[PDB]
Amino acid sequence: SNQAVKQRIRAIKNIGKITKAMKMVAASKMKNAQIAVEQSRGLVDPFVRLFGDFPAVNSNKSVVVAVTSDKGLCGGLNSNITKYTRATLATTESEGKDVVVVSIGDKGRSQLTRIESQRYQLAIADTYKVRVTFGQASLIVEELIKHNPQSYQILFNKFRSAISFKPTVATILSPDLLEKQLEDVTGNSLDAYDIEASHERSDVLRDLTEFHLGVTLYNAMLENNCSEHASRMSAMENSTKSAGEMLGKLTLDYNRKRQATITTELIEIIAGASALM
Amino acid sequence: VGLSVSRVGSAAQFPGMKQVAGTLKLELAQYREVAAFAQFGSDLDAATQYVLERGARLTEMLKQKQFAPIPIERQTVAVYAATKGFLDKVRVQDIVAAEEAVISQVNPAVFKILKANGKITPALDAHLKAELRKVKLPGA
Amino acid sequence: VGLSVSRVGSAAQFPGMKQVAGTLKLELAQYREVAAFAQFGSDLDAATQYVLERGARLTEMLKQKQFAPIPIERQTVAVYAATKGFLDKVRVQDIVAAEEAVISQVNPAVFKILKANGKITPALDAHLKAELRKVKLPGA
Amino acid sequence: VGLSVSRVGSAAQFPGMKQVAGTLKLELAQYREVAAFAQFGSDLDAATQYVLERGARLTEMLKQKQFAPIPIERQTVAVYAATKGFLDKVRVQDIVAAEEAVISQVNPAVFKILKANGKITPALDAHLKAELRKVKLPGA
Amino acid sequence: ALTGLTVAEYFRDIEGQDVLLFVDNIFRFTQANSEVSALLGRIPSAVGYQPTLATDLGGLQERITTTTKGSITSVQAVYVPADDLTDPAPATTFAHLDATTVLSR
Amino acid sequence: SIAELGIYPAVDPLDSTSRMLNPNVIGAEHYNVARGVQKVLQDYKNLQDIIAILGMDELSEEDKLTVARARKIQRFLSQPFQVAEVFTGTPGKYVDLADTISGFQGVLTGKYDDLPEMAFYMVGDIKEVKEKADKMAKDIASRKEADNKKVSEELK
Amino acid sequence: QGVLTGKYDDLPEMAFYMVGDIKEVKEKADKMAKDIASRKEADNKKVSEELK
Amino acid sequence: SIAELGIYPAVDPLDSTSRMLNPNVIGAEHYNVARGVQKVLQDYKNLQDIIA
Amino acid sequence: ILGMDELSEEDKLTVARARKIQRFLSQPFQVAEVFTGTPGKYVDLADTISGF
Amino acid sequence: EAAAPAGPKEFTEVWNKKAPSTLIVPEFPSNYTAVKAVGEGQVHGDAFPVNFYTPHSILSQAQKDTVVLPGVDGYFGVKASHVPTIAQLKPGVVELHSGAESEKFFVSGGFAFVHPNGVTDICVLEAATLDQVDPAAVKSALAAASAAQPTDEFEQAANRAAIELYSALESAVEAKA
Repeated sequence: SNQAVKQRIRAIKNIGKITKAMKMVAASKMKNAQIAVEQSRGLVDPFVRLFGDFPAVNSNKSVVVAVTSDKGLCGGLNSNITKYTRATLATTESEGKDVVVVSIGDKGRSQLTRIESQRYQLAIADTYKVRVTFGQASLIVEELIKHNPQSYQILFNKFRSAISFKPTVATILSPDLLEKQLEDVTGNSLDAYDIEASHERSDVLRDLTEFHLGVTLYNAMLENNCSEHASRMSAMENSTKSAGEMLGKLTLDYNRKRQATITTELIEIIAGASALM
Repeated sequence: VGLSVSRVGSAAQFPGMKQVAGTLKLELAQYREVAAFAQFGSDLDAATQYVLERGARLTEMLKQKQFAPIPIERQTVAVYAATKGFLDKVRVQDIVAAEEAVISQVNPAVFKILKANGKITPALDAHLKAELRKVKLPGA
Repeated sequence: VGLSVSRVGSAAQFPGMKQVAGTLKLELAQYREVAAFAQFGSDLDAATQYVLERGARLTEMLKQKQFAPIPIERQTVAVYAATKGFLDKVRVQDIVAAEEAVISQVNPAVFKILKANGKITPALDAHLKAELRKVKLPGA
Repeated sequence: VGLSVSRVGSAAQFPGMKQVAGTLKLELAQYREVAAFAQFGSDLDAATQYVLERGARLTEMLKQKQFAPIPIERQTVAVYAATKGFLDKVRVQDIVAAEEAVISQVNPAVFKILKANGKITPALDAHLKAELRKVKLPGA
Repeated sequence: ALTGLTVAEYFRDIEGQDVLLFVDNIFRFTQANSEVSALLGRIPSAVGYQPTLATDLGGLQERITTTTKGSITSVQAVYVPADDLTDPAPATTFAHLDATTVLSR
Repeated sequence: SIAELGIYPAVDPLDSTSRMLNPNVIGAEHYNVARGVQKVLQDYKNLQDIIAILGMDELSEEDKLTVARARKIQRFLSQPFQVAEVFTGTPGKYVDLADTISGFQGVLTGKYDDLPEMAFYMVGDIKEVKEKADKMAKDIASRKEADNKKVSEELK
Repeated sequence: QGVLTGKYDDLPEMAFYMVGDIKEVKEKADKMAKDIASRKEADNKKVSEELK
Repeated sequence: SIAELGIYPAVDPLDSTSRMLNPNVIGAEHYNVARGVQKVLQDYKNLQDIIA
Repeated sequence: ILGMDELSEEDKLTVARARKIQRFLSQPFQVAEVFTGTPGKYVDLADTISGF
Repeated sequence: EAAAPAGPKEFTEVWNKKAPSTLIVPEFPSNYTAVKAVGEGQVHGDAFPVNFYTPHSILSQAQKDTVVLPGVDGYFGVKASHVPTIAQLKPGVVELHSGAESEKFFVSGGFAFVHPNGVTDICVLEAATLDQVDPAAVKSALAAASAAQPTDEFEQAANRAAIELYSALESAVEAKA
């Protein structure tokens, strides 16, 4: 009776030591992965400077990825973009078109195969086990060239700060499918550029949008990984506060049961002594 | 260590221990505050892992076998051999030939001078740091 | 405010105060739905930002210094100034200065009407809302 | 089940039940050892998820009504059908109605020979595996 | 503790001064009055303290006051049993304390 | 602890028992709903410390449906009384027996996963949760309704 | 000593359950990896056919 | 707690103590494998906090 | 957990204020001057309020 | 023909109908760029901003007056207002000039943009400055490259890429200035 509350106090006390140690683990990981996010932010800028940013395109096939976390102590990160997945997917699919839903991170393969299972063709995980590299993001992007859609929606959490995480969608338009048509402004906007490459522009743009897919997929899962470590740093501060309020309330519950216990057996001794004396 | 009190304190202890164990309980107090980090794989910013490896070798410096008490001048040297940075920071496969290797290989003159003076003088740690670096352990 | 009840003196309440504190404890009821997880728990929604910046105004309205009890006809005007929205422009730091400026700058003839009639009559809330828009609230 | 023990164990139950309830007391222990690991949802290497599907199908087997006891030959057939196959693709919401197929639609002369023998003979282990595929369970 | 008050009350009532009075571990005043009550065969109160716990403490602390002739100020070291502030010995003592000086390590 | 949530009457559904709750006395349709209400209220109580120390983001997607349904029926067990209308202001609601069994079938099967949790709070029937879910969304659209001016009354 | 120094990580974990000597767990891992290499055939030539 | 895991005899390997557990009595080879088992079992009891 | 670098302008003036408030809460005592050398200070209430 | 204007502000019109108002509008990578291509400027004389990029490091974001890029039809220099150009680069030396000094990064490929607002962008995958390269390891790998002859032309697509990268690296340091 009185020992069950005593070792449950021992449960919540070092859970508050686990979740306080995990918060600084997630904060040290947030600090060293913050400089890689700032460096990868540079290369995504020349491609939206060149190819623009066209989210609401009319496609016949679209590969949408949702970049989730791998370990799931992040507290509201991977569930938020699966809300933002269908809020973006159902916005752009009302034409009876093909849709392939990919997930980076196995917290999406447990979350997207129950809300969109008929359109789920790929699940990628273990991308944060060692580190995120561009060659790893190139092979992930290479499997998105197997299917040949007209757009590539990339759902990820942009690392705004250690407090705020803006969910960001980014689209990559296939060259001879939709990119050459969505730049037509009384002629073309791309005809102002002089191609100084080997073959014709239909092969330069095929090499560029594969580069543009691989660059923004390297940045997406690197932005999302730094948002994973910084939302875990806040979800574990809310766990030490919850396991310190639970421990402070259960200490008073033990102290009331401690005081009632010494009063109870002492009354049992006086009642047995007054029967004899 | 955290729950054991002595209200007389350092005023009734060995002066050769008082200057050495004064930092021993301070590195052990830091080790108790980060003792949850010891069970982790993702290593932190090496100001805490410096505590976590020095502190975990300081608790091994206080282990002792039964029915074999140690003289006081042999204890202050063995804590000087762990608080001043002479620690076994090699891979700790080799424990049995390196724990007792301090008091058995360092020459017995420094135990006579430490017992007679009661204090690690500035003319004594100059040989104590000299004797601690020439520890053999030739079985490795 | 959630645990303190009085179900016998609720029928024995000053009318007018009963008119405006039905809104006060209803707005403080939904203020306790935004209790300690405004953004401290997970996130912020910024649509119920209005009730967080109004329940904090009704909280500061009910604070009171010691040994200074207020007559009931001057309390219900201070709640009519808060529950209707005449202090939304006032920042939360200066509401105890605002309602003290409300009772001082609104003319004292309106307190004799509300005490004698015993309720906020439909003739009175016109002159109350007229007198409540011509007070100089501090800050803002 | 983790707290309810019996001193006799064997030699005081039905010999036919003792073959099929030994792999029920065992396999319900693997269901309780993973129920403290069902908050994460990783369900690695198809082991902690397969026993979570079968152990949940064994607790629903032991559920029964009030004031309607079951004969032991109808009990050792219903748990024959759960520790073995014949219920592997049944949802965990309609196993309580699934035994009414196992009790009624299975030919009731298999209960008379199981009551008179006392154990599940291998001549009867064939017919208990034959007649449990002849029944159509309504779980879909 | 009543012997210490009596020396303090001469300096208050006859000398007319502002006396300080240090009661080292006021809990041990409570604990000793709990032992006297137990040796006299009295039935203990809540957790095991004397039934007269509020009036044996209160008989001590009400003599520590400021009068028209002088004053007695008391600095009482307070021990808290099992770090429980709702224990009846510190909770009865806290009803008399006008200030609190926490010395921290 | 139920009363501190504001749920009135503060009846513990996992501590109140009756000898009448038997399928051969009240019918098998009324009995199966009550045992289903007690099933998801016990399952919500088993998650009460995981939701405390870790939040609802760590639960399964089949257990977050258990939490949201049980948070709905424990508002739907609340009811305004005809003797509490003097100090609460809200009028009392007498709910018939068939309106309770049909109303609690819908939250268990999933017929009312569209409605918010607070629409079930202090309403009589399952008709009244739909009419309160509209009133909670007419009223957030009533912020853009009109600007009320009181003009030309001083000489009336 | 073998489980402590690491001689018997070669054996599965529940092979140590309800045995005697270290030469019984080492042979229970033989039986445990025969019997999981069973349950592979499900077509016929079993006990459930009636004409045997 | 040992019995509810199906381990029999349900002896607590840490809470059990003997006067014969002494290297001057049973030898330093029996003693060190006994303290080695209690070391790895106490380490598992301190790791099961963070495994869950 | 983050560092003194990213502290705000209105959050590192209070750090620089509270660091010297808590230094000015210290005081040398006359009863301790017989073995610490520095003499003790009696601080009036009028000098304590305006000093803080 | 521009009857379908997709865009970031035009994504929000369909998103306010099918997607609920419970979520704020999702962000786009155009909302994080201060520099575009169609709005002219950024030259103001003889300088032009040069953004030299790897996936792992921002190497330059200053303003230069001459950039020499190794295009696949040969080296070419970029002055203040170059013609708008999308130039695919071969392995070679990207050479920056802010004045009398020059930094010589050897790049492995990857494109290079000149934009109609005068800004330029160099987008490579691996850019090593020549002090980080030692020539003793270069043509020992070309000795492993142009000697093995696999008729699988996926491998001599890689071997052709191996030949032109190592041979342009030898003359990158043997033709020192």
